[PDB]
Amino acid sequence: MSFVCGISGELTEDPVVSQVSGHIFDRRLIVKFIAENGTDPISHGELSEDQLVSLKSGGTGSAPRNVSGTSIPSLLKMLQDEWDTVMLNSFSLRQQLQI
Amino acid sequence: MSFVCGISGELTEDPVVSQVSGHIFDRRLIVKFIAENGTDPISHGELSEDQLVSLKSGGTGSAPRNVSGTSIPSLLKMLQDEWDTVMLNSFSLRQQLQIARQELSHSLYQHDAACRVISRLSKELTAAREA
Amino acid sequence: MSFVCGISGELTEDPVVSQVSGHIFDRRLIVKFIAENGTDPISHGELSEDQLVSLKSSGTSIPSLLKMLQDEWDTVMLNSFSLRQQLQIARQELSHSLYQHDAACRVISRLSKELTAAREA
Amino acid sequence: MSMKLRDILPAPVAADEAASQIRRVSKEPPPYGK
Amino acid sequence: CTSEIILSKDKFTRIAILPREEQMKALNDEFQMYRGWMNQRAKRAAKVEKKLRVKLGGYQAIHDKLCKKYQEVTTEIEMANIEKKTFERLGEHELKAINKR
Amino acid sequence: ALLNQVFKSLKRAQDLFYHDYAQPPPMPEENDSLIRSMKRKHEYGNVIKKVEEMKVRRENEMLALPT
Amino acid sequence: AKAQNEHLLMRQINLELMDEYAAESYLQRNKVMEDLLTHAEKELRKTKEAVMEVHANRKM
Amino acid sequence: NMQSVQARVHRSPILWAMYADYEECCGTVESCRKVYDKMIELRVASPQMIMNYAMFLEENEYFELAFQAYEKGIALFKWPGVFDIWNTYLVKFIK
Amino acid sequence: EQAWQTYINFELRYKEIDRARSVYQRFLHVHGINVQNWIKYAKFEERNGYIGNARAAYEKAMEYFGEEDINETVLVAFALFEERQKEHERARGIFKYGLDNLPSNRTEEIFKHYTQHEKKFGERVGIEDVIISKRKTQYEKMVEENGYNYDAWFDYLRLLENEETDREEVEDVYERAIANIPPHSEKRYWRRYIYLWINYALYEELVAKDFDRARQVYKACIDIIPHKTFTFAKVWIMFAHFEIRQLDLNAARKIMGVAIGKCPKDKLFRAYIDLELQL
Ligand SMILES: O=P(O)(O)O[C@H]1[C@H](OP(=O)(O)O)[C@@H](OP(=O)(O)O)[C@H](OP(=O)(O)O)[C@@H](OP(=O)(O)O)[C@H]1OP(=O)(O)O
Repeated sequence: MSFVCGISGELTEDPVVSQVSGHIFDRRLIVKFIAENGTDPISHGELSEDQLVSLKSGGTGSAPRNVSGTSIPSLLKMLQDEWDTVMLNSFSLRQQLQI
Repeated sequence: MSFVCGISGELTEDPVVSQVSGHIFDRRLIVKFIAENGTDPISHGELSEDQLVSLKSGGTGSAPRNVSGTSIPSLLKMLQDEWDTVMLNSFSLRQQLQIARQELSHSLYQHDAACRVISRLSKELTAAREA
Repeated sequence: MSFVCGISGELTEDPVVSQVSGHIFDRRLIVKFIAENGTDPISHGELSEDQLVSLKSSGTSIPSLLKMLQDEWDTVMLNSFSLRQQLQIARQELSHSLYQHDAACRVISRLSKELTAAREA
Repeated sequence: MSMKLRDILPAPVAADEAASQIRRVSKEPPPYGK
Repeated sequence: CTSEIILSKDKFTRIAILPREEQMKALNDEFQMYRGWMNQRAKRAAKVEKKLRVKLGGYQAIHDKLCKKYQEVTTEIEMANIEKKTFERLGEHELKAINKR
Repeated sequence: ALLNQVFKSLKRAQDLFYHDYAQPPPMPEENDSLIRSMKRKHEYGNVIKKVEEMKVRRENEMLALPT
Repeated sequence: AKAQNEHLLMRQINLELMDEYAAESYLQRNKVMEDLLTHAEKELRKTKEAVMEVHANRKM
Repeated sequence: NMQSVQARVHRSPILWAMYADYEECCGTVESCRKVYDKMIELRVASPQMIMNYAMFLEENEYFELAFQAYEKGIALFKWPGVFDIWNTYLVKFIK
Repeated sequence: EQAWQTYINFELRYKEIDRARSVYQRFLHVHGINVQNWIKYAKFEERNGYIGNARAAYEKAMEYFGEEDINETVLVAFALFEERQKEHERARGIFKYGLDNLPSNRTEEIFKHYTQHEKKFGERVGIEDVIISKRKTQYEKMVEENGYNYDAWFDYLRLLENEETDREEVEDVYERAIANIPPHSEKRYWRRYIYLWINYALYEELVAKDFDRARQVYKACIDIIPHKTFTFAKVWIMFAHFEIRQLDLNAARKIMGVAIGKCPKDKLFRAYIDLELQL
């Protein structure tokens, strides 16, 4: 059963749902959110780590490789180029929030 | 809606989760299932109307789904799968090297086989002449 | 505490022990070993995923961590290559040793037959 | 219900075409205006 | 021994006993041997890669087109959902204006 | 010390296999296959959906499902 | 040079496996991607109608 | 198109009997068996041809193959025609 | 049923055969609880020459009926189809697979086809295996009907001894046979039953060569005969001579001594006297 995390927008191998919202999350991400803010990330209700229901069906399988991803150094090249886009996207958001 | 019911095999418009469940159910499915069965379709836990919670999407802040296929998690995942494979390969190579290296160390008779040949031939060289 | 996996020889974040041997493994490697070989990697006894017992348990810079992955990956692959190179050398030494043994058996056979002639001259 | 007879026994002889088997005019008006 | 034994002068030799220039020749040819094995593999890898690039490029071009379409559609949905909520809130303010006028 | 006997034994073994020295070290068939089998399990596990697509071609245009 | 020989060897194994399964899994990926797009276009059509209804309710 | 003259022609009991006789003469055993076994598969063989086939294998002393030649003949025909095969099969086995 | 068969036959007269195939597939959905519809469908595919469909039809029929309630008339039909193809390795496999899950009751059909199958191709090892194992289960049917059928036990024990069956199985079969003590307690009925013990002592002495266990066979035998009503002098004689083969005259004399003491009988006196004369 294919699922995606509401926090990151990526696939998740371990989907989980808060009792105080309908939205679904990757477990390690939402726990860190709860650990800082103690609240539902979308409904802003009070939330605790025991108010989670585990969507323990079969998680999303791996994406296929790109043809350039068939080698370990080219995966490291691909990982570096991926990271630069993620960093600059995060930088674009804080610029956009100021604007 | 893109969630497919684990029982009916068709796409939901009313997804429901309960604390003893794990596969998704429709609201219009589970309530009749509670009435006839009273029983979880998959785990056979007891079902009650307070357990069911319904899923929603499109709330404020919800991140856009990454569709580009590449991602940092998936690359770190497959790099981890490479590492697991290479260590299990290296382990079976290291095991085979240990076995081969072990028996060739035990098989080092060459110097002692040679002394037996010397002992045998020096006997032969006397046996060849006492006749 | 630092725990070392018997398969990888490296630290693990999730140490696991197998009751069939008492050796410590990374949970993910041993499950993949079981899922491929079905055996204990050290004792060769039958092993299954339910038999594992769990043991108890900052960043620097992203280009720096990526360069650690590069240098570390080259080290792991250097290990994998040198194992294959050393394995063939072990097989070449072994086949030579068996050839020395079998040739020595031919010599000892030959000489022991020739030594019968002195009893019938 | 998954394997037994289909997967145990061996294979038969061929992947051929019987083994592949898988269930094996008017006028038109001229156009508007013209 | 695996560090010490390298061929020279058409024989296997102890690396430490050779003249320095003979060590350079031995290590150079040892280097060129491994780079030969790399080149033999790399040309084969490039050959299979080139086949995969043209074999899979059509599936990739379809996925690339769908990504551009999907980004356009979801950004349109984003703006439309914004517009729904303001016009709904504006519709409430206009309803109060009706009563005032 | 063992080093002398090791050296002489290795040197003779290398010399006997001298014509093979230019060949790269092999990958054993057991080791090559266990890499591929792990890759088929953990990476290409989506082949489960390949046989479901093959199943769909059997369920469409063919016989009855169990009762 | 020893390390690169293994990276190329693992590349060969990956490419040979990729040659068996990429053509299907890419087709499988594209099918899911088409499902996402048609679901998103279904949402786009639904919300465009909802936006036009608010204009009609206001105009009415 | 399956023109009936050639399409029938391999149902050739006169000709299969002539072919089998030449394989006894010149074939050696293993080719001769294939010819008779094909003649069974076609259902061209008479009960006389099953008994001839068994007597060939018996005269070669492949006695066990003779018994199955009878057995396969018994699968081919039905009563009364099997009766001579059973008579020969059961007495030959019994001895 | 007859409505679908008439519609199928209608399309066959046109030679529409793929449309006729559509009718069968719908026919099996409604009716397919009945095996014969599947076998007739597979025969329809076979005779047209679609044989890939015919394999699929049988294999789906087995999957349809399941793993446990094996509809084995399908399984035999599937086996014999593959036999007709010359798939014969498959045909053994189907028969052999059936024998396991079917083992007592339904195998009676399997074995008659399976033994015909092997009668060609089995010839050295396959014929004798299936016929003996057929015979073995066939004698066990006779024993389930009547454990008092001594002639079925003797014929069964003959088969297992010629098999050179493992000793513990032959002991279990002798001890099952022996427990069927005649209900009449008059010697006219025991005359066949008593050799069911003597054969056991001969097997233990000659084949198992466990002389200390052949003592127990005779003691168990003599503890079962109703001596104060009649005796088998054969038993007392054979038990006496057995201990002489163990060189134990003291045991042999005790056996013959209690023989005369319990039931003084002419055959005992003659045997005891002839023994002491030889001694
Ligand atoms: O009682 P006896 O006059 O000594 O006769 C015995 C005895 O016959 P009974 O049935 O009358 O006892 C034996 O029979 P069993 O007690 O052993 O059953 C019998 O043995 P068979 O039944 O095996 O014939 C034997 O005959 P044989 O010695 O030929 O075995 C025969 O002895 P006679 O020949 O002296 O009558």
